[PDB]
Amino acid sequence: DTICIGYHANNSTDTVDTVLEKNVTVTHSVNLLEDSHNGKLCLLKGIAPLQLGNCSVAGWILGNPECELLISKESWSYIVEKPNPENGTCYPGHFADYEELREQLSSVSSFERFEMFPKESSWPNHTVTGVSASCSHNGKSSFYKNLLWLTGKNGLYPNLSKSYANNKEKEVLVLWGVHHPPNIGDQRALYHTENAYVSVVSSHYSRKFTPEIAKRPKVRDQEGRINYYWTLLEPGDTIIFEANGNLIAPRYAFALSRGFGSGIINSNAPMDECDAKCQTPQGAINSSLPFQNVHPVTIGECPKYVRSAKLRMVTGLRNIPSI
Amino acid sequence: DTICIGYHANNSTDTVDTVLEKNVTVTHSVNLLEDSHNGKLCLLKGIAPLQLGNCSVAGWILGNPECELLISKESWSYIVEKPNPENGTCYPGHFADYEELREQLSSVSSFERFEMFPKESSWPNHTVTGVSASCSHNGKSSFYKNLLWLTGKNGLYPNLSKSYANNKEKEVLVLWGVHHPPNIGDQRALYHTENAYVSVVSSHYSRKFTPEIAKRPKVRDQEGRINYYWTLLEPGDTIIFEANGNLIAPRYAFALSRGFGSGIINSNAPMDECDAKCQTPQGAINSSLPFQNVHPVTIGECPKYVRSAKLRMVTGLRNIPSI
Amino acid sequence: DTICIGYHANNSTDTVDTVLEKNVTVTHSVNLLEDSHNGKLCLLKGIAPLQLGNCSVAGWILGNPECELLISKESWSYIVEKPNPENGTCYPGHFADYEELREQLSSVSSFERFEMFPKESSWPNHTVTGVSASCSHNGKSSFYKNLLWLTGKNGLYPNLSKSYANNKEKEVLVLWGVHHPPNIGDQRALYHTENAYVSVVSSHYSRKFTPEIAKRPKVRDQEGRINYYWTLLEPGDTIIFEANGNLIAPRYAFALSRGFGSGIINSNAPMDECDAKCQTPQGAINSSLPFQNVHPVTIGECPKYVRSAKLRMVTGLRNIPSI
Amino acid sequence: GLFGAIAGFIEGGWTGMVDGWYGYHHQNEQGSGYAADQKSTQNAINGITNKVNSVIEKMNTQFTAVGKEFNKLERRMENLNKKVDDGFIDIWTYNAELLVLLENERTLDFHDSNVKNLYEKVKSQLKNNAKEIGNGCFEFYHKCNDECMESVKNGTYDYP
Amino acid sequence: GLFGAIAGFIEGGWTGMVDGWYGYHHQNEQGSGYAADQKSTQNAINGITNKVNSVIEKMNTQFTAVGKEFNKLERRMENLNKKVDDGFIDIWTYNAELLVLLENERTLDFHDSNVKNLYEKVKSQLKNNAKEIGNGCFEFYHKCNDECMESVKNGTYDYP
Amino acid sequence: GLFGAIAGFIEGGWTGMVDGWYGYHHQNEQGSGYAADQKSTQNAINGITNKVNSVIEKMNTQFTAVGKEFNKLERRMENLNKKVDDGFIDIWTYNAELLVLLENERTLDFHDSNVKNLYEKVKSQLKNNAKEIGNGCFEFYHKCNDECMESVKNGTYDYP
Repeated sequence: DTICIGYHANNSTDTVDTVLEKNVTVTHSVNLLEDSHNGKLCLLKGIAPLQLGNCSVAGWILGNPECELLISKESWSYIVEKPNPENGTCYPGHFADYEELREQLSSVSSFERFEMFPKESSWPNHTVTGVSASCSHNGKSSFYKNLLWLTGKNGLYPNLSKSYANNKEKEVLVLWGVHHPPNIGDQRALYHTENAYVSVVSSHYSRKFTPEIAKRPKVRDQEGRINYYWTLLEPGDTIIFEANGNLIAPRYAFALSRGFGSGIINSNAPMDECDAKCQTPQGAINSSLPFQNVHPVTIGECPKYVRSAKLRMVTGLRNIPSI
Repeated sequence: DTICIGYHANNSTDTVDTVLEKNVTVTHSVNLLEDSHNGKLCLLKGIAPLQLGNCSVAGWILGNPECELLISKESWSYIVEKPNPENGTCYPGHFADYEELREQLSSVSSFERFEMFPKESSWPNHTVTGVSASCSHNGKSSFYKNLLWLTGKNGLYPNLSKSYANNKEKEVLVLWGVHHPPNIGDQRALYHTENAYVSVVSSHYSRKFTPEIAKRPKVRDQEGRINYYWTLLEPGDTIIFEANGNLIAPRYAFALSRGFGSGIINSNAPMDECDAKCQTPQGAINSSLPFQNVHPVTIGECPKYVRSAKLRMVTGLRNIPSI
Repeated sequence: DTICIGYHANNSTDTVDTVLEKNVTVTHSVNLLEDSHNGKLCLLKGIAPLQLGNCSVAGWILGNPECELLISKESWSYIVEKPNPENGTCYPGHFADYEELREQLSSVSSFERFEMFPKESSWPNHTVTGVSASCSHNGKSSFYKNLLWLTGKNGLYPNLSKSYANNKEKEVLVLWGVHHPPNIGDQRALYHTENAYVSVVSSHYSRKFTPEIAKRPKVRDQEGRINYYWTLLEPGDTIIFEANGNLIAPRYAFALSRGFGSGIINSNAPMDECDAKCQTPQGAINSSLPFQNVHPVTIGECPKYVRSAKLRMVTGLRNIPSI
Repeated sequence: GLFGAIAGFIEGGWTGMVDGWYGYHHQNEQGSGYAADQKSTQNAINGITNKVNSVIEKMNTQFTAVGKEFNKLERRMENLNKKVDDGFIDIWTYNAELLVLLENERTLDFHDSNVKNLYEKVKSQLKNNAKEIGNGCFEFYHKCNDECMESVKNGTYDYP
Repeated sequence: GLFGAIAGFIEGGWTGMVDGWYGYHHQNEQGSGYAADQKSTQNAINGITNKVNSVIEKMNTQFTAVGKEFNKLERRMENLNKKVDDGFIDIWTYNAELLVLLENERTLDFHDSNVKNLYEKVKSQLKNNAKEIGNGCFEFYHKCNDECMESVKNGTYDYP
Repeated sequence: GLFGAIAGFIEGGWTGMVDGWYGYHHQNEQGSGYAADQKSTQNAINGITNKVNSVIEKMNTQFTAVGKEFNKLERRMENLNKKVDDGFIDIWTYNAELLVLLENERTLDFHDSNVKNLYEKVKSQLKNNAKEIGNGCFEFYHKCNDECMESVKNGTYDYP
């Protein structure tokens, strides 16, 4: 024969933490903490990631025909790679500012390639074929796609120079390599010179990188090496060459505008046309809940990685139901 | 007979938000973020900045034709430079690692101008004027003032060795440039021989420079490049210079003393006398409030910048007159 | 027959500050901030640290014969030193990248001194005998404990090369010097072949280094000077040497294993066997309290640095005695 | 809790109503159920969304690059990157940790007063024509039915 | 909102109030004169001003230059710097953004207490001299003038 | 406090407790003093120690050293490194000082309410059986012996 006042008790068993008392039942609670992710690689905000293959960023722009796959595409938010990659440095050696180019081949807006110095109709009086068993394509031993090799011509190596003049209205990235053979006989019989010089010219940039010979080690087939280098040119700038030989000349040079510099993920997850705002080296992530936990390394505008065990926020009150 | 107790309720319209309630109508409030800069920009911790105007940090140190204005001001807390004036590298050429030197000259205590090596009668068997460049002020074309050009004299160009002791107890920066001619017959027209021999050596710092020579892009009637370089002399350390040619030798030097860093500011804002606790391109800041709304870049004791909008607290009450 | 109920008021005259009021006298306060450094050096991460004495890096890896201290050393988690070094480098010279290796010698599992090229008949066609007055260990003169002096032999300096294969599985510390002679005649007195090149090659990239003939300033006996260079050899590679003169090889190589980068502590405090979880260039710390104010620079898994007076947190009620 | 209400004097809750969050039980003649509530619910829920959502909808971001990939030469900068990453990770972990558990104390004490409102919403008009005990349920001398037991909801009653 | 009083029990506050935020009027004989308890008013503001200046002044820094200037090779550590600046921007945005909402809600529920204490402070003293009608209003069976209010205005009473 | 009982309803600070500061009790007449429930004071081992522990051990860090070392041509990176350091110092200092300022008000209040209910417990039974005295004092007319303080602490009493 009474009137009471009371509160809600639910069918829900959810433990939460408070600064006062931890781990108690509540009628409503929101998980806040993010412990969940996609498990597949997605496209970040309108634009896709670079579907690479088995080469590398190095393999992509050095142009080993073992990834003749990469040529056509235009734009990507971030590149992909595996830990597996075989083909990058086709003819063994180091790549100049490698990992700096990885910070300037990430953020990609538009790509258009032009054969800057062709095999046919660019260098007369100098042999335009170049073959090494370190750089092979299924039985054949043909060179890269976007760089070409010079040796001497008819027992000789006549004088030369190449002065390109950019006008494409947007910036262009250029690629080349210097030669270092082990054997003196290998050096002498190839470039027919004793002290040869290399001139690389720009309004700011210039390095007189010299070949030098010794007893460099074996990465199968080649005891010698070829080392690759680069520089940038904006509209109205001039890259000038003056060589004697010993040089893998700039051939196909990549044109790109760009402004910012994003990132490059390397993983294994399959490409899906999923529109995701953020990506981990394991999958893709939301942007709803302000903080997440899968990996410290992420790409985009993301919920921030936390070490938390349980950030289950309470949206209800205590539970003593039944009857 | 009754007695009732109630609260305050003024003629406020000024609202604030809370966690559980937004747009709550409030009585007494305080704005904890600072959005307003005085438009101007003055002195920092009492210590006055470095005014230049249309001049740059290149010609101020190097001695540009236009940079005659600045002679005898004591010091600075940070540098005042305009973003646009284009007056930078006069005779074309890459200034050294310089963005670093912008940093170390951005906060400097003791600064008095002295002449390093007099251009007249300080070099036996050597060269004077040589002034020609497209570098001009007031009708006539003049060479630098802080640098000294040594061309050819009559018959030869002798090889040499010279240095500058550091007997000061404050540190000395030395600039030196190296000329790269377009015309291949321009070297012998001034400097004579076929090759370099430009050598610089401190008690640690060591580099051997070479004029790598080819034809260059044409600007204001001077094609080639001059590469200006710098080093800061710690006590005892004496920079040695050896030239068979092409070294543009130091003429004026600076004695400083600096450990901590600062910055430059790229805004067009006016100079006016006052104090300040901080600084933005937009205007000047006061360290008052815990945060500031204006600009992500600052100098000194700033409140921590925020890109937020509303950050005002409530001192008063949730108010209604009930009238 | 009364009912008067209340709350605690013990002996504590302790105080605390809050948002709504200050100077709040409490019943039982607890500090949240570690202010306590044991003013003593410790063992860190279970493992002891290294020893040097006066010597700073250079007086270890090069083995300056002034600290006989260091003969047999096992493994360190981090490095101790002294900010007093009067003897650390024998023959004056610049140490290329002398901070980068200081970052790589911090956390290391193993190190071994081993004759890379055995002093016995590794160099025919070369005269050792090389010592200097700049580093004499009491009485008659000496040179480093870890390197040699490949001075020119009899009346020649012949062409040669000498290799070191990737022997000891894990990493090895490969260094090498470059001899920069004082007089043009002192150059010929030893290294014969003039203007001659010096190069050292590993798998890729051969560093081109040139001898500057320098008559440079005097500080510490025989001031021709020499240039120290270094690298780290992995597995899957080799190192090669070549010289027409002006070359210092080492006599000791250093087998290592590392991945994580710690840092340097410059502290004079005596060394003890403590097993503390946080180490500062002030003393050791009890790493419990989440924020620390001992010293900004912290080596070890440490609390976070703060400029706070204290962080006295409340566990109890308000203390209002008068029995 | 902080009020002798939730957990306290009101002991346990009810497996009752579907809609509202608070309310009242009765026994007089007909009904013996729980009449939800809107003013206490549709404003306590209203605030909670404003709350929770504000913890969700405020901290924004622009396009950021996290990865760098350093090398065995530039190792000094590897620890610079590393030192930055788990600088923020530490803060974000520790903050989002502390704000939750500290804000779970709000949401719980939010109901702890919000319910106490309704227990003190019964006393504040009708006074002692009802026996005042601990449980949070009061009897009534003049017994009122589904019309005026519904007049408890808003607080419309005859006399003290 | 919470403690019943502000914007809940007492419907609106008074624009007649000048000398403070809280206090008493008087439905008495003689005349009218808007009064406020200066103590609780001068107490609340002290907390408020500690609160305000505690937010501000506890914040300090040291000379920080935030301009960096990197060239066309420094593109990696140019946007590594971005990770620094943006991190710190986003941090301070979020942290402060929650600091306000939270302590602004704490402000009012501290006020709602300051009026409430005063209510039960009066409801303590007189005991059963008076009846209770919801507004802070105390209708009594006792007859009272000045010096009786003035007794209540400074925690004193002849008999309860 | 935030609910105003410690120096709000009870303007004192007596010599009781020693540890366990919240547990109920009533007083009755057995003599003097108060006691815990041994549960609401485990809420002291929770409430307090895990407020502390959360603020303490929830903070975990990684292995690093802010120490870097830079040559003469590295004043750009040094500025950057020591900028990052300065940042995090500022950030933590502010946030720590805040929490120590905030939570301590909260916990100087946390004691305020849970010790208050001891009063609301007796009122829920004794009501008018005990005459009111402003010290936090009740005075019951009837006579009980030294066996009553272990009666309503449990909750059960005879004639409300």
